[PDB]
Amino acid sequence: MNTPEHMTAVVQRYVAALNAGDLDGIVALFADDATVEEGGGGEPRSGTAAIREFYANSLKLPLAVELTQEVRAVANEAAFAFTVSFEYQGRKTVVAPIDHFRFNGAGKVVSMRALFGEKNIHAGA
Amino acid sequence: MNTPEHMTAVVQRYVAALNAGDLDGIVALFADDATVEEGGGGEPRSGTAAIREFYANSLKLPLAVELTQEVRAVANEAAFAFTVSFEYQGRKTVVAPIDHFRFNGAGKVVSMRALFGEKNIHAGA
Repeated sequence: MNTPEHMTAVVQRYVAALNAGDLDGIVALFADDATVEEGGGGEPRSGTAAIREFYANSLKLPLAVELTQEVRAVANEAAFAFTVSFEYQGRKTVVAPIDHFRFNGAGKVVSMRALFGEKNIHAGA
Repeated sequence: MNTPEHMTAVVQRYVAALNAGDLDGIVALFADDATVEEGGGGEPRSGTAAIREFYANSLKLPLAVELTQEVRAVANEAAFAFTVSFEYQGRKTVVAPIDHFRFNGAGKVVSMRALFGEKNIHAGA
C-alpha cells in the first residue's frame, strides 16, 4: 500500500534534496536494489552506490529545482514535470524533464526514469 | 530510428484526434500488438480492437484536449503533460494526466501508459 499523499511527498523530498545538494537525502528515498536511468543517456545503474554516484555528477553545480505542475500519483507510481536551472561560465540553462518513479509496498522508490531531449534544454548562446 | 520531431508530432496527432473524436486517427498511431493502460484503472488491454474500445469510452462526451507543456521526446520514448476538459450535467471538469509512449523502429506506439490520480481531477461541486 502506497498512498498518493506519500508518493507526492517523496517527489517533493527529492526536488528539495537536489536543491539542497543533499545526496544522503536523495539516496535514502530509494530501495537498496533500485535503478536510475536518464532516457537518452547511458545504461540503467542499480543499487545504493551507483545511485549515489549518478546524483553526485548531477550536482557539480548548485541547482535550482522546481516542480512546474502538480505531481501525478496513483496506484504505486508517480510522474512529475519540473525544471532544473543552473549557471556556468555566465550562461543560465533551464532543463525541463518528466521523471517517473515506481514505488514498493514499503514506500521506497524502486525505479526512477528521467526523460528530456535536446528540445527540453533552454539556454541562450 | 525514431526522431524526437516524429514522436512529438505523433503526440500532437494524438491530442488533436481526441479533440476531434477521431478514433481511426488515434488507433492508427499504434502498432498492431500495442497495449494501453491507465495507472489506477483496470488491467492493460492489448491489440487494435481493445485499443479502439478503450478510446471509444473516453469519448462519450466531447473533449477539449491540450498539451500544457512541451513534449519530452528522446531515444524511443515520449512523455507529455496535458489536460482533458469536458462538460456533464452543467459541471466542467479538467483532468491533468501525464502519459508515456514507447515507440518501435517503425515509429508506431507500442505502449501508452497514462497517469493521473484523484488530485489531478479538477471540478467544482
